[PDB]
Amino acid sequence: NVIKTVLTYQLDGSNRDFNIPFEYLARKFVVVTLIGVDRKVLTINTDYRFATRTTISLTKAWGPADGYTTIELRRVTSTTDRLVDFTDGSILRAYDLNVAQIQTMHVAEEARDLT
Amino acid sequence: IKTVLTYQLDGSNRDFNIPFEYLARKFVVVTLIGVDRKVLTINTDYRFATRTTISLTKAWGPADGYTTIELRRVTSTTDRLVDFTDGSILRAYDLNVAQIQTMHVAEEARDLT
Amino acid sequence: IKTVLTYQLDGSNRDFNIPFEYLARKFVVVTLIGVDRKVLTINTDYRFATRTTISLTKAWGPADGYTTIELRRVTSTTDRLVDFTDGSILRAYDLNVAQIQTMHVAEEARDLT
Amino acid sequence: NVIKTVLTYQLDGSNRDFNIPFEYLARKFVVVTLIGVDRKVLTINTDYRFATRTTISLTKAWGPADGYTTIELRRVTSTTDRLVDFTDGSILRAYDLNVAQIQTMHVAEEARDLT
Amino acid sequence: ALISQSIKNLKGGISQQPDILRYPDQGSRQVNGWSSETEGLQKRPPLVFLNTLGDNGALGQAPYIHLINRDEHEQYYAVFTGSGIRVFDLSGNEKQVRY
Amino acid sequence: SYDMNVETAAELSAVNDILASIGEPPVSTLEGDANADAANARRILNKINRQIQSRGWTFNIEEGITLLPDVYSNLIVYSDDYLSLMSTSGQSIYVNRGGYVYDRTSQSDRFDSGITVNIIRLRDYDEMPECFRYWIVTKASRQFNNRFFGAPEVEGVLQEEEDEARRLCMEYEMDYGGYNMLDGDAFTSGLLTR
Amino acid sequence: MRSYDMNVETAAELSAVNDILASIGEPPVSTLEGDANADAANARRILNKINRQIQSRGWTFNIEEGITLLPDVYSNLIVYSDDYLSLMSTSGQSIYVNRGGYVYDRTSQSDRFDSGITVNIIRLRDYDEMPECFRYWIVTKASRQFNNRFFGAPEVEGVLQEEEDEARRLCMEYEMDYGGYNMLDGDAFTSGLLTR
Amino acid sequence: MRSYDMNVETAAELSAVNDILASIGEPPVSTLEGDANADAANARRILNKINRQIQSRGWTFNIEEGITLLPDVYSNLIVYSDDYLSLMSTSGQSIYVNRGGYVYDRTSQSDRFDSGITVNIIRLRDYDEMPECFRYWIVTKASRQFNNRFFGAPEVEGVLQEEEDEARRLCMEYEMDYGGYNMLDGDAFTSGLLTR
Amino acid sequence: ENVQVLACQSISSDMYVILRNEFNTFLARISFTKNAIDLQGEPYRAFMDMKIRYTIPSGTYNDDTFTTSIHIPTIYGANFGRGKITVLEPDGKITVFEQPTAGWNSDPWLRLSGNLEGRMVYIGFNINFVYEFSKFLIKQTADDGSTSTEDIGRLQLRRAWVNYENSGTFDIYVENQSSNWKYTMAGARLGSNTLRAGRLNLGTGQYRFPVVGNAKFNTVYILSDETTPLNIIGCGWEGNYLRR
Repeated sequence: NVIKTVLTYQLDGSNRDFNIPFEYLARKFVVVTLIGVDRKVLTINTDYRFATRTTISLTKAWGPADGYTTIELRRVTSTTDRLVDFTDGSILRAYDLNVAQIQTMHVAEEARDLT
Repeated sequence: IKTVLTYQLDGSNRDFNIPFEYLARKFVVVTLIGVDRKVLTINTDYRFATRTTISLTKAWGPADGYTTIELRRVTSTTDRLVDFTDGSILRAYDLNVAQIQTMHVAEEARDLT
Repeated sequence: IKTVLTYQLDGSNRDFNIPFEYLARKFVVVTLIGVDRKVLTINTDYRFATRTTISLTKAWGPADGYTTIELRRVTSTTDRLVDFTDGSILRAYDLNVAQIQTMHVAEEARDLT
Repeated sequence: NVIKTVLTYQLDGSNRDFNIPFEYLARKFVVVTLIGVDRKVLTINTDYRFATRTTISLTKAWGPADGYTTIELRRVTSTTDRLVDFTDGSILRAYDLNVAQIQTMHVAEEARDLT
Repeated sequence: ALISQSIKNLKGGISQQPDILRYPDQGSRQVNGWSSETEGLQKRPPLVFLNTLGDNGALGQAPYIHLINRDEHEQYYAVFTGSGIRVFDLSGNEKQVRY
Repeated sequence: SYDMNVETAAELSAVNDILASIGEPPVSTLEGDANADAANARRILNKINRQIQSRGWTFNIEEGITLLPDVYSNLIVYSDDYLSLMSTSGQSIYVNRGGYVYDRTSQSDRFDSGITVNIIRLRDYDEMPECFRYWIVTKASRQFNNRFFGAPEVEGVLQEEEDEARRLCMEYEMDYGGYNMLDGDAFTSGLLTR
Repeated sequence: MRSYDMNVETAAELSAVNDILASIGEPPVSTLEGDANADAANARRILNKINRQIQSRGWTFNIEEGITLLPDVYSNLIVYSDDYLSLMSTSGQSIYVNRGGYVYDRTSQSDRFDSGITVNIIRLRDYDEMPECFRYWIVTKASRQFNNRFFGAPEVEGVLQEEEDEARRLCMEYEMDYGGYNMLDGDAFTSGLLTR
Repeated sequence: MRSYDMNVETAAELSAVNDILASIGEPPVSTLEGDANADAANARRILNKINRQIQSRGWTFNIEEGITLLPDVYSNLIVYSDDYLSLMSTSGQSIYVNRGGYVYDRTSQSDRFDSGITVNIIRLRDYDEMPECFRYWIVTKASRQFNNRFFGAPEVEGVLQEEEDEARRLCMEYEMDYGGYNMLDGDAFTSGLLTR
Repeated sequence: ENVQVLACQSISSDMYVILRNEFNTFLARISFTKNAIDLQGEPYRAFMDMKIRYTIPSGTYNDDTFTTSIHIPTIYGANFGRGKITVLEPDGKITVFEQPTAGWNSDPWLRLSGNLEGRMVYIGFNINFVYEFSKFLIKQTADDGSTSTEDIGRLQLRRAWVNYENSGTFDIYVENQSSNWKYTMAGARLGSNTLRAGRLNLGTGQYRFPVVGNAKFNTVYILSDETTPLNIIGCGWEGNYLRR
């Protein structure tokens, strides 16, 4: 019943760092947007940055002002692009096989959670 | 063929090749030019993707006037790459690099004239 | 004796005495000065009458504006008369010329300064 | 930029001992001259001695007297004379080889510093 | 346990067997190597040059070569081209054959 | 002629002492074809050199040096050079988070106008006192045989030598520091004034 | 817990693995990515668990005082991920425990939180992003286990145990210098007493 | 550092090398120059290292009090060569450190000096130019290492250990006699108290 | 490479073999005599893979460029393919010339330096004598010809040594799973009596090289090219070997 991939944090004023509980295959998959007026998806280059693997730092201190009441953190896993590709010469490794299994596992998370 | 040469930036170019042969990465010394003679830490500021090509690692820029980069090879005369110690096997390698170092040091001094 | 020297052209003076020692003929380079630097081929443009003296075959005179003839010894740093291999003996003659070849390059630098 | 081979010490009165930082192949290569009136090159026999490999002692007290304000200590390496010569009967050792390159490297030091 | 061992033979030779199953002194491979009796591993003898027989195609593509040893002064090859014969002395000189 | 003042390369000579600690013949050069013992000795020498500096010595700690952020990013870089990073007075606040200086108390990695800290910065094998240079070599020599090729009697002596070497470096720092419990210290000095 | 290869290689981690491999006697490895070396893979596994353990012990820089954990407004329950090595209340008695991966208030018998909580969390860091004094202790401890597990040599084992005790001593010495704890004024109780 | 063969042979050094060689059991060598003996070359390398170390420890004759180091007037920075074993200020707190081979004032963050500085320096000397009492300690320590490195014999190792301990005792005994330190009048603090 | 051996045939003491290059067909003998040198002069019976006692003609040397140039098709029958040619003086001196991209076909001149006006040099190729030692494991020979390896346990081998007699330079490649090492053994050593200048420099000795690893994953193979005999009269290694 719990929605693991999608979760929203109340801004409660100037809170710079937010925790992302879900595991993500790439920093491009995690998408962050403010909520309260419009769904404004933030750019990764300047607007927000991953201070650590599990923590995002937002540059400006939003809060209720800017009519943005809350922040929305979710991951969308790209279907077309595959993180792992297999070639004859390359050595098979645990990293390569785990990514292949878990990527299509991630995509099923969004479908179940959005339902 | 000359050890001393200068590349104009010619836009935000990360990569510049060095024609002169060199022994160690430390020997090659590089300075940004255009406003004042600025020395930079070669290892941290530049990454050698190849031996000849240095990397500004981002678009240093003609902006701000740093539109000139100087390529110099100064092989340290005080620190000898190979010095012979008694009890060590004499080789062709160590004799060759010993000669090419002092010939590099002499060549750099000659070009400085 | 300076490794680099320029001689007054003195009109149609074919031959000129070079006092500095040189390991090889190809190291000695002949240039004409007065309008621009001109490099002359070793065998067609000039001829070595002896080891000590050099004579210009074509007698490029005070004409076209060239007023002086410059004679300097440049020892190539890339080209080495003797090289060391892991096999083989290390004859004393080879070790001496390697010493003096790199000495010649350094001596050229000091004279220019 | 720094001139290693050539360096000058202010006399600051009567000082007997002066330290030579540069390494030298032979004591004849190190040349000492007073500065302030004329370049007076000192004789090694009587005018100045060493008493130490890195220190030279000067007999008389120049100081501000005789118009010699400072002392000049530089090393000039003779190109024509070679410290090490190789013969067929001779055994190669570390001494003979190391002198071969480093004497040449000292000559290039002077040319670079004089520029 | 500071265990060490030394081998004196190396007569051995290349073994394709597993290193466990290999005898001591076998060795994974040797090229241009001569394992000469009591003497140790050696470079093969130097193959000194004698006169060139001819062009690359002078002999057959796949010829039959039979050394002839008649006399201490007369030694020969009877090399058979795909069509025809050529006969050289060991000195390299070619002795013409008439059919 | 023995009037010469030529000195050999210190970094290679330090490696040779590590090799000679067991009796191995000295190596003529470091750069060139890969050599296991030369590569092992050189790595341990830098490993041990980094350790000894990290401990903290009066010459090593740089007092009150300012670290300035990038003007646009407002972030300070906690480079691998910085062996230690502590605040000047006490209860040091700055830590490392993602390679950048992070102020745990204020929970902000963005600073302006710079910060004042006490930094231990890496130095070469040279630029270290002779007391410490011997300690690094004799510490690396003991580490060399323990790890790679073990000689029981060598480790016994090298253990004794390292303790003696450690003691001497402490006497150096104590002599270098010249610490005074009456006037030098922060607390009692104010009390003594009358 | 994550796979060892998942951590990106850095110069610090390359030297740490080389130091661990040297313990049993293996030669140093040039690069960590794209290698078939089984021992190098193990050294990273031993390094990661020792790194995680040494961080688990409360250290001044490691412990974060009074940080705020924000719950999802829709879900109303906080996530207690494996990244949090320790979760303790700021006051004397800690009331937060793990129930199904979510922060659970044992005294309240409720895992649904509103407006967030203030806690002291020890959060895991890489082998880098660690104080240098602690890097040698992590390596020295990891060397002992790596030697013990794979090639147990009594001679090197005794030296490493002595080295670990010295390494632990320096790390405590680091903490006392880092902490700068004051028993008169830094003390919570004594500070109120010194009021005059 | 410097090469072993660089140093000129003297009768003092010839006997020292002979003594180091005898520790293993090698016969004495007649002359040092022009020999192919590998052991003789090592004994000089071990002797020079121990010579530098024993000098590095502060001794009264070794330490030079308040000597003036003069900078190059053009360069303005003093040279901190490897011959300088120790560099300390005459006062309590030493402010001079090495940066790039030049004397660096850490408190001033400047390596450019004018008019010179007064410091305490330990300067390296040959094996000769050394007190006789110290020569046997240098040899005794060197033979201990030379035996250890090349031919490690436990029987001779134990004997050399007590020989070195006695050698150190005599050298300290020499230092106390040489110093002539007075705790009443030679002492800096106590002398000012004794005035009447 | 690209060389086909048409037939090797042996007289009682020596074997005469003919082999074709992609341009030519040659005749050459391999002589199995124990110590005797193959050619007059020839200081130490060089291993040059094609030996000729060449005398350099007077027309070869020129002064405008210092290099004395020799034409390969004249010294041999005609042009060769790919290989490294060594020129060996009447004394020990050796000059090795790297194989050009065209491969001695487009560039058939080999240029020595100095006035080798009429010298008795020896000109020949190189041989790549490779020997791989196989793994270093505990091997006990028992029951008159049966060797059993102690598979149980892990061996951390510390180092190895190779004994050589009257041998010159050679390289001992050590290749672990990750990296590789060379350990070239060239000369007598700097303080040695033997290294005397102008002397033939090859002699008997033991070479000890550090080989470290699992005793099961690192390959130690010796090889040499530099035209000098190599006689290996022993091998060994040292290890720790805790059994588990």
